[PDB]
Amino acid sequence: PKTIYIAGPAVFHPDNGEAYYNNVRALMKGKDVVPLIPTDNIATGAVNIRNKNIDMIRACDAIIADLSPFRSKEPDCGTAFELGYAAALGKVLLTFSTDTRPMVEKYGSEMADGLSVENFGLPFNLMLHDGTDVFDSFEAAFAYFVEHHL
Amino acid sequence: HMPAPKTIYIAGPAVFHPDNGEAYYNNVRALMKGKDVVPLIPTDNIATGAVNIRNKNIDMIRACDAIIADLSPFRSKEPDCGTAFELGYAAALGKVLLTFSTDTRPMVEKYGSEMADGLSVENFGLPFNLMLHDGTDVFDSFEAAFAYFVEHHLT
Repeated sequence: PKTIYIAGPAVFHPDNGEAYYNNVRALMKGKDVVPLIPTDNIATGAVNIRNKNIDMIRACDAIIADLSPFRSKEPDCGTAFELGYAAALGKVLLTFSTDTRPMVEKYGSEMADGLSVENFGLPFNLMLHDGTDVFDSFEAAFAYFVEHHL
Repeated sequence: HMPAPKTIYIAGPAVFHPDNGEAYYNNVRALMKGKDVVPLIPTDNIATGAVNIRNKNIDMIRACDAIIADLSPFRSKEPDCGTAFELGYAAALGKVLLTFSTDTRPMVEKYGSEMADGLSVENFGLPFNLMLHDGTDVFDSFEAAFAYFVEHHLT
C-alpha cells in the first residue's frame, strides 16, 4: 500500500484544508494508496510539526505538491521546502498549479519590483520543476500517479 | 595551501538582482577571504536552460558543508520559494542549515493578524514558514550568518 505526502497551502484556508483533504481522501479510497496529511493540526508546536512532516516525507513513495499562487504570484515556501526534501531523497515528484501561465505572463514583464522574472516558459521558480509536466489539479496529478506508479 | 576547506552554498534571491547578484556575491567572497572556507555560488547565470541550472545548483548543494539561505521577504512578506526548496534539499542531506532575513519579526506581526486575506498566519514566534526553521537562530544578514559559521563550524 503506497503512501503520498499531500503538500500544499490548503492548511491555511479557513477550514484548515478540510475540504481539500476530504477530496483527496475520497479520490484515493479503494486504490491501494493512502494519503499522508501534514501534521499542522495534529502535532503541537513548530518543532514537532516540522519533524512529523519530515517523517512523512521520508516515509512516502511520492509527493503531490500544490504549487498554486500563495499570497502572491509565487507558490508557498513551506511546500517548496517539502518538495526539495523529497527531491533529495529521490521520491516521485508531482506538482500542480491552478495557474500554469509562464512567470513572465503572470508578472507582465521580465522585471517586477526591481527583481528579474525567470523566463523559461515555466509557471514558477525553476528549482520546483524536474522535467515532468505541471498538472492542473490534484486530480490530474493523482491520475498521473496511478497510471505510472502502481 | 588549502586541501580541504569547508564549503558553503550561497542560497537566495540575489540572482534576481539587476546585476545578477554580483555586488552581493563579491561581498560574500570578500568576507571569506583568508579563511578555510569557500563559497558555492548559484549557477543561475552560469548555465543556460532551466534543466541545467537546477542540476548545477543541486550539484553544489550536494557538495556543500553548509547552506546560508537568504529568507528575506521576496515579492511579498514570504521568502523566495527557490531558496526554500534548496533549504529542504540541504536539510534532507543533513547539511548545516543557516538562515537570515532582513525582517525577523514574527509572521503575525508582519501580517498584523493571525489571518490575512482569508489565509491564516502561523503563530509560533517565527519570521516565516515553520518548515524553514530547524531550531537555529535566524540571523539578520549574510554577515551575521557567516560569522556564526566561523565561530562554530570553521575550525
